[PDB]
Amino acid sequence: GAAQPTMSVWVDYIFLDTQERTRFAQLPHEYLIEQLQFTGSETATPSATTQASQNIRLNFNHPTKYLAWNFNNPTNYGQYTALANIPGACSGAGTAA
Amino acid sequence: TTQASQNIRLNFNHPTKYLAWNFNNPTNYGQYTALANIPGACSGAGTAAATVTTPDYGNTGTYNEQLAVLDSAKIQLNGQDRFATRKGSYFNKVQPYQSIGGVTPAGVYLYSFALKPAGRQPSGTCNFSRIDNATLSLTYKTCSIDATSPAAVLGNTETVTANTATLLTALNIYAKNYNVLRIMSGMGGLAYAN
Amino acid sequence: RLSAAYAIRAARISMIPGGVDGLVINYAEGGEPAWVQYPLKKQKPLPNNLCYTPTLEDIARKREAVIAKYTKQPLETGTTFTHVLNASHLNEQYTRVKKSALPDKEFPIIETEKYPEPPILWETTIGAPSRLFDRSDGVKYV
Amino acid sequence: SGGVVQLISYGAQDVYISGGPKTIFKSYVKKVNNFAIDSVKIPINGMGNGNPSVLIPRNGDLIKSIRLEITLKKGTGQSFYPAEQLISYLALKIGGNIIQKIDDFSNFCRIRNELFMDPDERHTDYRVNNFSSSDVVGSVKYFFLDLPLFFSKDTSVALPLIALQYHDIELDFRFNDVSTIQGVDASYTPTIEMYIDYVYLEQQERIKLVEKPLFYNIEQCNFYRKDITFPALSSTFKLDIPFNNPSRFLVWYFNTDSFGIYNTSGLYFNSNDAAAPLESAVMLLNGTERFKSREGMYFNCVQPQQALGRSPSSGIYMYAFGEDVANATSKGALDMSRVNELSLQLTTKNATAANVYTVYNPQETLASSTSTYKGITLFSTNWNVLQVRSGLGAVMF
Amino acid sequence: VGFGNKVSTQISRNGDLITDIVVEFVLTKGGNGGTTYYPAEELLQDVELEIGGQRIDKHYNDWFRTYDALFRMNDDRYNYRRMTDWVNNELVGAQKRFYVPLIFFFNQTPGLALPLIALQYHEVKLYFTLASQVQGVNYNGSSAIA
Amino acid sequence: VGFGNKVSTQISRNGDLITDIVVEFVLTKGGNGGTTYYPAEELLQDVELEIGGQRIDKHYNDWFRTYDALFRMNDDRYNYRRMTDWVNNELVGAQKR
Amino acid sequence: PNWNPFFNRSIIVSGNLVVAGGVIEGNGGGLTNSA
Amino acid sequence: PLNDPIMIRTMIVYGNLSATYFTGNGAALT
Amino acid sequence: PLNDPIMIRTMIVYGNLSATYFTGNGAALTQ
Amino acid sequence: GALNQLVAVGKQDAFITGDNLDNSVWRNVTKKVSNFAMESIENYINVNPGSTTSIVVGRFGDLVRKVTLEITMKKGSTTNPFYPSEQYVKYAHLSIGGQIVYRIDDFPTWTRVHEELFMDPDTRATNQRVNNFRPEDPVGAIRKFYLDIPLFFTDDASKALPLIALQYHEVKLDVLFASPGDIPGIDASYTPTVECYIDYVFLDTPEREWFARNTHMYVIEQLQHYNNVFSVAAVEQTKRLNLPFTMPTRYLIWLLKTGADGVYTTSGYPFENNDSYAAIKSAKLQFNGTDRFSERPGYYFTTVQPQDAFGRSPSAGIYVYSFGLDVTGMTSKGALNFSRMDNATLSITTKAATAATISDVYNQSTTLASAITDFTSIAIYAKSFNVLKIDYGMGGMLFAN
Amino acid sequence: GALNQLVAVGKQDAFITGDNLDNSVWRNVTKKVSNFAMESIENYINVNPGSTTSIVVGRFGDLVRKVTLEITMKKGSTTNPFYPSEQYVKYAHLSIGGQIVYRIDDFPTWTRVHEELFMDPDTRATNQRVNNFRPEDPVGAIRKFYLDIPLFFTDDASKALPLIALQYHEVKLDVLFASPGDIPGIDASYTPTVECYIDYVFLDTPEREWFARNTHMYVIEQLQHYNNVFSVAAVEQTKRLNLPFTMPTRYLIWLLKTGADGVYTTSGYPFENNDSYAAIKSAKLQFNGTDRFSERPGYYFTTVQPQDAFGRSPSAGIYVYSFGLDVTGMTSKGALNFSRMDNATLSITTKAATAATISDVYNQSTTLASAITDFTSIAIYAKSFNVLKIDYGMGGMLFAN
Repeated sequence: GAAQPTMSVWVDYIFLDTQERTRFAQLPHEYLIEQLQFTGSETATPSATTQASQNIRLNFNHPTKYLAWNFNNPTNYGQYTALANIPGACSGAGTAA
Repeated sequence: TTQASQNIRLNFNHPTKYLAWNFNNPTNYGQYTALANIPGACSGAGTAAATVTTPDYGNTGTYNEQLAVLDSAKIQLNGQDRFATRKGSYFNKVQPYQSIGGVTPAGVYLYSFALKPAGRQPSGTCNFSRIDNATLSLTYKTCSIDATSPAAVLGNTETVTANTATLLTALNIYAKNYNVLRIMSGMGGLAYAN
Repeated sequence: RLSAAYAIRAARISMIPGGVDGLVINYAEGGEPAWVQYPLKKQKPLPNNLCYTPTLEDIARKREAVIAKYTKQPLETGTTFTHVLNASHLNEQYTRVKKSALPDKEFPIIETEKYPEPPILWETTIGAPSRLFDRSDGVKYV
Repeated sequence: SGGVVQLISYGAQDVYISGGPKTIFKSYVKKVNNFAIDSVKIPINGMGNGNPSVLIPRNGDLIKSIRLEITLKKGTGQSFYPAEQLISYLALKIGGNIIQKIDDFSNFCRIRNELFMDPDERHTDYRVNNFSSSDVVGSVKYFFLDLPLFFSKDTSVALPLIALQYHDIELDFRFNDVSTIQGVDASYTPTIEMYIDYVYLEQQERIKLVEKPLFYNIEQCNFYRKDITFPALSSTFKLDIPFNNPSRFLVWYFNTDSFGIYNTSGLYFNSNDAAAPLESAVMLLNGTERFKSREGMYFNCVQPQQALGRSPSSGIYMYAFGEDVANATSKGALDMSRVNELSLQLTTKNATAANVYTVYNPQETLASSTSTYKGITLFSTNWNVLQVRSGLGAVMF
Repeated sequence: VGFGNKVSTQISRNGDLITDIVVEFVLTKGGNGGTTYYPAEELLQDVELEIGGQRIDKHYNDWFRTYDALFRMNDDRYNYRRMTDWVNNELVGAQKRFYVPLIFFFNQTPGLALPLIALQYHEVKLYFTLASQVQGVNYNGSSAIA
Repeated sequence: VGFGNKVSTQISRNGDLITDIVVEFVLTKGGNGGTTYYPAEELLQDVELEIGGQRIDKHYNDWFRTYDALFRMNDDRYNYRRMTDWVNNELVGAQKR
Repeated sequence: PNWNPFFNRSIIVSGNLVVAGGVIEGNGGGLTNSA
Repeated sequence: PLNDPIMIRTMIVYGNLSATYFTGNGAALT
Repeated sequence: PLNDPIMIRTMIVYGNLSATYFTGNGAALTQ
Repeated sequence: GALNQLVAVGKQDAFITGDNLDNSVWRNVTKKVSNFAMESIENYINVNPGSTTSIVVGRFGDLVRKVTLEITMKKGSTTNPFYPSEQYVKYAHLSIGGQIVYRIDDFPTWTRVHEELFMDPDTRATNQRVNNFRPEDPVGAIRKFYLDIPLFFTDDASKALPLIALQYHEVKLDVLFASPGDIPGIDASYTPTVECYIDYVFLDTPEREWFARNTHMYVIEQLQHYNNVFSVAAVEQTKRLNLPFTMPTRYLIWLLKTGADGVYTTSGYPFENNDSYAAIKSAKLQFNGTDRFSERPGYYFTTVQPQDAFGRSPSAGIYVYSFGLDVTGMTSKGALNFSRMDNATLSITTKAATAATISDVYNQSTTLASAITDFTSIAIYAKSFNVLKIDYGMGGMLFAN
Repeated sequence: GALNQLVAVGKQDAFITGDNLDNSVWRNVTKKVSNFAMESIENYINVNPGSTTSIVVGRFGDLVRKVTLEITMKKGSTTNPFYPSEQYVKYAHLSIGGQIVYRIDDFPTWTRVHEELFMDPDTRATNQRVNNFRPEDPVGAIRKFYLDIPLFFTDDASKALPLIALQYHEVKLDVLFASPGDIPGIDASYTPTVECYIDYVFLDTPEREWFARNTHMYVIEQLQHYNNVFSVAAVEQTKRLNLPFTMPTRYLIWLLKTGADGVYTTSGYPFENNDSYAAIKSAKLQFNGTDRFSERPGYYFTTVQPQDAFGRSPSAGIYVYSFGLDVTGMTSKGALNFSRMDNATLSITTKAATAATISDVYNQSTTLASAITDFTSIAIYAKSFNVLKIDYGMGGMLFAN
């Protein structure tokens, strides 16, 4: 019985005065702007006795400000860490359930 | 079991204001709709003596779409549709609403080429002297409802009607034309004839 | 297998069309010099006949002329008033014309729009692949 | 010395048929201007509302093909070409002006594909429109229906979208409720998503492509249906042909109340002409006969065997006006704007007993015909000209 | 499209001018005769006209009812009732195709027809607000009709 | 509009410059308190910007979570979650914009 | 029309043969059909 | 191909049949 | 050579079927 | 996306990218052909009492491309017939101006070869649909079959008989129907009705005048037939068969038959792809005592040569070897001139006729079913080149044979 | 009758009809080619150690167009072997002048893909008749198999190896045959007999002399091969596969195999067309960190990409993406230059191993039978362009890689 979402996009528009509108409309412009580069990959995460190594090949271009990364359990949006029987770390944590 | 289609070939000429048509039971003048055991529609209607084969004549005309026999129609000119398919309820209500401004009873249909077909000043036309062929494509309702049961006649969907609609065996398509009457030296006649 | 000594006799007895001229014929018995060809006659009139009928582009032109004629002119005039009074008028015009003479050219919606701002070439770009600059693949080993 | 002998075995007989500069072992090449192709996933408007349509976004210079991805499930019903039967209508319009209109879509697609597709494309068509019988009930798979649009027949008549700068291209189409299919599998809202294949050209081709006017000699599809009450006796139907544009072939058949069934057999793919409804047909031009009436089997297999090579299932009948109906080049056509009267006379077969193997005469068909048949349909594929000038595209006639 | 939803449409430039626009609905009556009162007009609540994104005006649910009761007259008003309601004592389960003509400045007379041929740089569209509760179709008073 | 569907919006040039875009989603939960985690954020899993037929940028489900988890800070990030999650132990049937 | 109608002769099967409906024939075979 | 041996609604065979296993109801000779 | 058969997997037929004689291991249902 | 493919380019692309001229696959370079009409004019056929009937092609058009020979017959037995329309026809001789120019001898044999060699699955299956009728229909059912006669001019419209250019004489073909009651096995004492429908092309005056008046020379194919007795024994016997053929040929086909039915293998059935039912072990061609190639196995001629020549391999019993690299198109690409070589020979080695119950106890590679001893003859077909000259209203062959 | 359509014309017709110039359907123009002969010449194999076989192509003619590898084997067991003629071959490396110019690595895999992807029914059925021994024949039967080597010059005669133009160095093919008992699974330990037959074209003197002396640049295809170890699990795994390719390619193929047999699916049998037995969920092909297209389902790549390009679609487990729009003709129509895009990566997302059987518990669209955990590798093939320059009797590659 789950419902579909309702959605719409709200855009904040900026209206300029007469004089600068001419400048923006007629003159050439260049903007120095940001992009995101992303491809997914998979880890080799061992259970016991091993600390695995993995060399992941990177496919990036242009002047990069930073590289950030995370690990997830694909079944739960945002599960960055392991689940455990401690407060806030799993369902029912702290109880026999 | 089916909503039949029927291609009615038109034999009209000249610039016209409009095409109008009805589905008539030839034995009963003005019977353009199905007859059913609902108030005012049949002889004895509402009582055990009701019969759905004889209309309550003085109230032959009705405003009940469920007794109409036309489900949808389109006019096709030289093999190409002139407008997208509209339901029978459009031609009975919507077209005369914006074109005439009056109320037309169920079973009488109008499509106009004219902005003001009720007026005498020309308001647009369609010249059927230069169109090679035109067809009025009709889709009928499935006439599966037992006319004697008002529970079904007054409670069903727009795509079905009463079994008595099958008695509407005659189709009457009319075209409202233009011509010019010329008068000269005591004699006259039409400017155009086809 | 002819020796070219029999090139004409063969052409005659077998009723081969025209003459041997312009045809290639085998010669004697060996080193088959297959290049031996009899020159074709240029004084070779075509059969004289009246097999031609009006060409199709001329018919097409006539049919278009007919379409133009009846666009403006009537098909038949009910010339019932000829010497009647002064009524050169009152002769009904008959206008339904057979299909073959009707136009089938549709409205020139391309030419009537007259957009105030004429077309511009819709160029797009993903920029230059600058990682490939000063890296020609046309350089050869020497 | 086999090849040596074959070369020594020479003479005038060889000079007439071979020789000269032309050498197949010349090892020559042809080149084309560079291009690149990708598939852009685009949304469909109005899918759950009423009549959906798409506007083609400017993600490239030419449009070469559009196909629709439909995902749905198996539910024991055993249906044929679901991807086609979920769609009832498809049209393409340039600037609001319809230039290709497909009515009775599901049967059009099946028939056009069976007539023109060869064993490899037709078999794959099956594979991407149907289910795999081996699958578990409830399984879900992707369907990829290639839309039979006039510009997808041949790379070279791809829509010059860059050249249509002022009005856009809209594809309107309609869907059947999922439950409509006689063998419907499930009350499962199918996922329906469209992909459009865009072509990128080189810049110097974009310049001359927009600057000069374009004329494309293209196909148009059309449709006429006339419902009948099918006789027990071999009477003749008078089928008018209210069409205008020049055509290379026309296809007609007697339809039933289901999808894809064009004969009385009740098997789905019917190769057996015994269940075929048509005894014979003759086409008339200006009220006069073009040929002696030929039997339904002539139009069912002999004519397409010559014109296309491929024979449809029993019940589909075709007549050609040219020499090579599958070609991208016009190879003969009849001009329906100039012939005053066009009609096709169809004489149906006489009713006989069920258990169809039993039919004895070419003139006999099943008595089941009266119940199953609802009508006669006609398709005619016509030539017209798509003109593009200064940013505006339209059909000339 | 549905009860309480907001939808919109942009007018494809199929022709040169726009005049009558008619909104149609397919709807099933959830009650018996006399339970509904212009259910097609209640369902179609607000209509907002934009030309190129600039608002020209907005019609509201209650206005439609006022205009119909205030300016539309004689045969024209009854015909309208036929276009928006059940007028023949129809019973529960009946389904009908309803039409609700719009009344913007270009919807009543051709002399004010909207000139799309001259507005190629201002796309024209309509925003619609549909009712969450329609009397006799999904609610009877405030009671939901299952 | 629906779960698993792709939709787009054409940007009407109502103004001169365009800047902040905020997408509104209306969701009704079927779970209990603490059973959701940025449900409006995972809802938009692949959003991308084109200008004139070509891609400028492309963002993903976990990029939004990674970027907010990494680059957003303060009361500002709590407010962000207020906009994308249920933060008051809301019960089955609750609906939020 | 190919493979959807019936066969001429001599079907060799490397696996099982599965039917829903009925099979119209009889002969020696596996462990049964011989008593 | 001859690698999806799945049929719907019809079958008859003239010659002999050879197989490993089998299933279905029984109306068989001997 | 296109119809004449070599079955490499399980053949399935959803309907009445016939043949002259058979030859193979038997585990049918009814007999 | 895809635009990356066009920016990341360099010299390597110079060998695949074209010039700025219109050699691209778009901006179609439209080709156009003149307007024409076609009509199927029925031909009257004179009575055919198990004898020759002449079909005369009248001047009811400019070109004729194909001849459709329609036969209506009824099944008289429970045996399923094998191409009964082709078995009923025994031969067809085509003559121009009274001179025989094309012959199909032992007609059902050549057309079954032709269908397997030239027709694709859809064309092949369709040709069967209009010539065979094999559902389990009752005895006495009547069906019409539509048999196209494979004449030299039917394959490509451009070689259609240039009849308008032959003003002084007609063109006819003599078709003989030997018997319904001999080989089909489905006779019901019923004389089949035979009708012939042929097409005509009608050209407009510009080409019609040019074509009817100018001299023409068409390169055409001719079919040559030879047969001999070909028995097989229980030992690996050989045969050395003379090949009495003339003119350049593109290929030759030879087959072994039980000329009692359309069966070329010991299986007793058509379309057998198992070489265990075919006799030829190896073969070579020889010209003037010198060998064209090392002996190749029988299976090589049934499954390998066909791949280069046709893109299609017949069933066993039909053996083909090609001289050209393309034998189905219109352009000649290699041929051997049988008019210059005086002694052409086909040398065949067979397998031993010692095997029985082939599915169980067949020997390995040197035997075949002993049923081969019921084979009687070998037929050899070849397609040769000739030239049809049309000049001043008369046509004929340049090379008489 | 038909003449009605010929005369009933107008402007709409005249626009699309042709003029009276020589481009009409008829008026057959005779086409000629130079005089040449084809011969099939036995080429004796000097190498039989049960290891790498070197087959040197003798200069027995002017051009070599096709290579046929003839292998004799016996049916080792009851189970029907699956292309035993091609499984016996492990690779074929073609070299010219000592330089390796074409590599067919993991040979049965490329030929099975080649057959299912690029060959039609008539040639697929033939290729099986001479490679895929599955009739119900007795165990121990001996058959001769005739496989082709799919080298760059065997698709069109115009690219035939111009051996006469290679006066100083020869052409040789290195074929390694896998031990008979390693993979086929159906072998009698009977050592296969291997013979090679290839054809030669003989040109007549004018062209033969010109051709041998005229330096010519041949634009040819090359086959590039990549493989790696690949495994799947009970989760929807994703992997980045490196693509170490150079030179413009028209398409790229990858397949997921259980490299024990010719099986690419969970079925465990030679062929399957049901995507539910294949373990690929979706894929995209990426270059330089930027995506040419969004992830499309595994089924999309098996059927839609090759159908749009050339009709045909392979069995499941075989996935194809085309860079151009025509990959089977000789003209290059679209290619991606792998020498200009530095980082080429194939991104594959698999289906989860969750089901026991497909017919009982197959999930909606992202799982299949756990049998997929027996997958061992993904092989990738691509066809690139290069130039074979034959100059002063020596040959080699113009572009070094």
